[PDB]
Amino acid sequence: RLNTLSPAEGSKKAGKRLGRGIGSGLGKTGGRGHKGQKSRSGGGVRR
Amino acid sequence: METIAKHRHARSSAQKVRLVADLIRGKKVSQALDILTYTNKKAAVLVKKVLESAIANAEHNDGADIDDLKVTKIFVDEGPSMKRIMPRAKGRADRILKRTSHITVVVSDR
Amino acid sequence: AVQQNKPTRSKRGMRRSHDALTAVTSLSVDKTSGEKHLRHHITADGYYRGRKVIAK
Amino acid sequence: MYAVFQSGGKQHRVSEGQTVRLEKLDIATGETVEFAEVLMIANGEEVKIGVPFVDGGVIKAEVVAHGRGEKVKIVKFRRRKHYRKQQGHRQWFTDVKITGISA
Amino acid sequence: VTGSGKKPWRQKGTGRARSGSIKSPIWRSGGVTFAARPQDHSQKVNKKMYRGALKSILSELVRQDRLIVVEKFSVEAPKTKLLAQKLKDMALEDVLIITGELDENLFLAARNLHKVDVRDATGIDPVSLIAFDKVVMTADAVKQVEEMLA
Amino acid sequence: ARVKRGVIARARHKKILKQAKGYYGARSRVYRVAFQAVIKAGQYAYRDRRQRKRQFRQLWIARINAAARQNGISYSKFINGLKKASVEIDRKILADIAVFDKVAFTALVEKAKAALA
Amino acid sequence: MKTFTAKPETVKRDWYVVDATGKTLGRLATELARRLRGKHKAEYTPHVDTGDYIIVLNADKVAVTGNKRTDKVYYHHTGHIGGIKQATFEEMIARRPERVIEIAVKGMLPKGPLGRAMFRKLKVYAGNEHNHAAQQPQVLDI
RNA sequence: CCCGGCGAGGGGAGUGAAAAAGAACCUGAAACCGUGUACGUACAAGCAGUGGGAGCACGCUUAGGCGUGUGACUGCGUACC
RNA sequence: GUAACGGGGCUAAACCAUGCACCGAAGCUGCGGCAGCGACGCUUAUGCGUUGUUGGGUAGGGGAGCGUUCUGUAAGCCUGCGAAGGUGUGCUGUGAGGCAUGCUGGAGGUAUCAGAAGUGCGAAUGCUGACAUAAGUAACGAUAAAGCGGGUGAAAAGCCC
Ligand SMILES: [Mg+2]
Ligand SMILES: [Mg+2]
Ligand SMILES: [Mg+2]
Ligand SMILES: [Mg+2]
Ligand SMILES: [Mg+2]
Ligand SMILES: [Mg+2]
Ligand SMILES: [Mg+2]
Ligand SMILES: [Mg+2]
Ligand SMILES: [Mg+2]
Ligand SMILES: [Mg+2]
Ligand SMILES: [Mg+2]
Ligand SMILES: [Mg+2]
Ligand SMILES: [Mg+2]
Ligand SMILES: [Mg+2]
Ligand SMILES: [Mg+2]
Ligand SMILES: [Mg+2]
Ligand SMILES: [Mg+2]
Ligand SMILES: [Mg+2]
Ligand SMILES: [Mg+2]
Repeated sequence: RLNTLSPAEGSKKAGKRLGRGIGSGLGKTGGRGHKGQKSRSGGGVRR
Repeated sequence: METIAKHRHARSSAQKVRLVADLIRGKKVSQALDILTYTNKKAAVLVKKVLESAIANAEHNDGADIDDLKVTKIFVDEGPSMKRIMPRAKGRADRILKRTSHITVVVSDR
Repeated sequence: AVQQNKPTRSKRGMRRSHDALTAVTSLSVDKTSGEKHLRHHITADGYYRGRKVIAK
Repeated sequence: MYAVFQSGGKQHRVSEGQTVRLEKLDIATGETVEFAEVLMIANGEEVKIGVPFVDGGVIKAEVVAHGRGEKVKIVKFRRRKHYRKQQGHRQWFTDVKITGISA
Repeated sequence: VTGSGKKPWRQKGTGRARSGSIKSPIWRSGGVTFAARPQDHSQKVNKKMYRGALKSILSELVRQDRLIVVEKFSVEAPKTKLLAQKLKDMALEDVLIITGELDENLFLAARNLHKVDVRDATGIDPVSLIAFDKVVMTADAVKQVEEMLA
Repeated sequence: ARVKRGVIARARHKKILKQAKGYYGARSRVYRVAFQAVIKAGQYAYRDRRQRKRQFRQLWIARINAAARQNGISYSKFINGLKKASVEIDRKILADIAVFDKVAFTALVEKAKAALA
Repeated sequence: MKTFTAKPETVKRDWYVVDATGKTLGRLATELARRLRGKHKAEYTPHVDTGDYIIVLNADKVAVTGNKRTDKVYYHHTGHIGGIKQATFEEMIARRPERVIEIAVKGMLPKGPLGRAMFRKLKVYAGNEHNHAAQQPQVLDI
């Protein structure tokens, strides 16, 4: 009986794993767009 | 009485053995020794020593009867390739794959 | 003189069709004893067409 | 000796004693189905219909089979767009003994 | 990673790859992009959330009658056979056994046994009541826990 | 926690290489080439299930037109005869009786001409 | 159930006779092409060719007239540097009249080997008489 | 013990639960390279497929073009990132 | 090189006018099944029985799952009457996948419900190792030169005399 209950509905979200597969929809560049300063890690812009 | 007899780590490319090996498949053991004697390869004298050993294993262990005997199955496979360094021009290096062979001769009356 | 693609095992094998050897079939015998030898060649013992040649 | 009928859209050429594939119905395994709809009946001579679904034509045939259709690999794939998906399909079917095909 | 930042070969004039550093995980030995360090996984666990969890657990046990209370639970001599036979008479196997005073004789006993354990007022964590089959909770210890949780 | 991997890598490859049995050369053995051909086979398998209904519905007309010109009537007049004569919708496959039985199809053509008459 | 597919084992075949003397060019070859495929029969499929054997009588006497007597092309290339050649219709009748109907039906015959398998069954015979009395062929018009 | 060059290497005998654990040794995949059987193929053209599909060889149900393997021929069809 | 109907080929099988058929797509309608979002009815720890309508899709957003490794449950369960792994077959879900079992393997693997990610490869002139290909093809390294007899040896153009 140490493991019997489940968590509440919606409490424990799965979250974006990302960078895994074409079928997922989060593959290839992975939510960062084609080229640009948004992609290529280390860039971005200050506040 | 299958009496399989083989050789391992023979010094050959494995392609040149098949030129000799494909001719002897189906023929008699009496005729097979006569072909390998006068046919000239380095693998011919190697397969001759395996073929004479294959007949010799049938004589001692099994019930002999070398008057009528055919070779049913014969085949050769590639062995562990000895890797060396061959000096080529302009500082380039060749892998120089020295191949070995596994000669196998299954000789049986039935 | 550089290949743009890799040839197949079929293309390799069909090239090796004509590299296959032929059988002997010219093995003859001496008139005195057996002695299996090639046509127009001396035996291991030295007998050629019945006549003794190279007694060494 | 043959006839034709409409079961669930897909009509068939059926003779007596022959088993043929039809679409799934909600009728039970033990229960018998009765087809009033026929486009032609043939015994000695051919006898086609004048108007849609003649009155005298009738086929009594029970429905006894358990199974689903063979799986088919549906692959939607577009070249160089970074898209792919795979889907399966069963398609339920039923068989018929064909005790009918009677005048 | 043990190694140097020497360039394996020249940048251009060859069909080989760029080769920036051997320490990159794309190459042979030496890698690890995202290195994990030793870290404190101890969560906050709020005081009202912790007490509220214990009040829930203790309510569930008394509903399913897993808790059985007894007056003056104590072993005479520090011996395993005495307690093992005592729990066999009561028809019990897995028991928590919490006591307020924390007697030394009962502490030595049941240390060998994995199923039977012994604890004090400050112990009795939320996992053990759900894990173990039964629980004692003596009437001396009930007054201490009731005042603690309030 | 490291994932040792190995078990799922080859197991996924055995799915493609099993379904790739039959292909010429590297397509049945080499995975990188097999992975293309099985997806491409799925494209054609998807498309040919549409073209099956095209192929047969066109191919059924050949023998109906064949049997029609034997009796002395065009295909256009034959199908129109069944349509105009008291509704009577009928499939093209159910005239396969014409191939087995010649006199059975003669009655269909006889009343088809009576529709236009 | 599935549809009835024809077989190479069970085929009609036999022979027909067609006279090109009082028939127009092209229009005849069109009617010969469809009968050679077996479109008027239980052929019913591309991969099985049940079509009947057909012949021609007096291929040189085929009617064409108009401007096609002088201005028809018959273009063919050998493969070589300057092997392009042209032969008007009157020259094709002057030597070997069989090529008139052959290339006229070969265009109507489909794609590769199975279309050429129909061309194997064709027998033009530009001469006056022939002898198919071994097989006993049937006469017909159109 | 036998072949072989008092070798290399292998076959028997024997050890051992296992020699299919023989020291190049537990488990021994894939790429890669052969032997054997079945089928196709030397008049046939192109991302080498799929849909249709005769015939032949292995298995059925006692026939019911049903399973497995091969695919003559044939509609459409110019890899992936 | 026919090369300015797709080709054959046509005096209608062209063009213009009129009319009746047929062909023709993954459109529509017919039949069955799955899924998202509204209603009407049996009825509410809401699923079915209906009805209406939607369901191409990159960038990208949102929602719902499978599997891999390790810990808890688990000193339980399964297992030398045969685990993991490997190689076949049958069956099963919409899919990622799961269950059973032959053979090989001969000692561990782990339900359910949660938790923690180095969690899934087909590419980066990727990396390491193995194995191809070209192919038994180039080459076999100063064009000063070998030939023959007699030895030893299983075997001698190359060793020795
Ligand atoms: Mg990019
Ligand atoms: Mg951008
Ligand atoms: Mg140097
Ligand atoms: Mg390169
Ligand atoms: Mg390191
Ligand atoms: Mg505190
Ligand atoms: Mg359609
Ligand atoms: Mg081993
Ligand atoms: Mg041929
Ligand atoms: Mg085609
Ligand atoms: Mg739609
Ligand atoms: Mg969609
Ligand atoms: Mg493990
Ligand atoms: Mg990728
Ligand atoms: Mg590499
Ligand atoms: Mg050479
Ligand atoms: Mg060359
Ligand atoms: Mg050379
Ligand atoms: Mg030299």
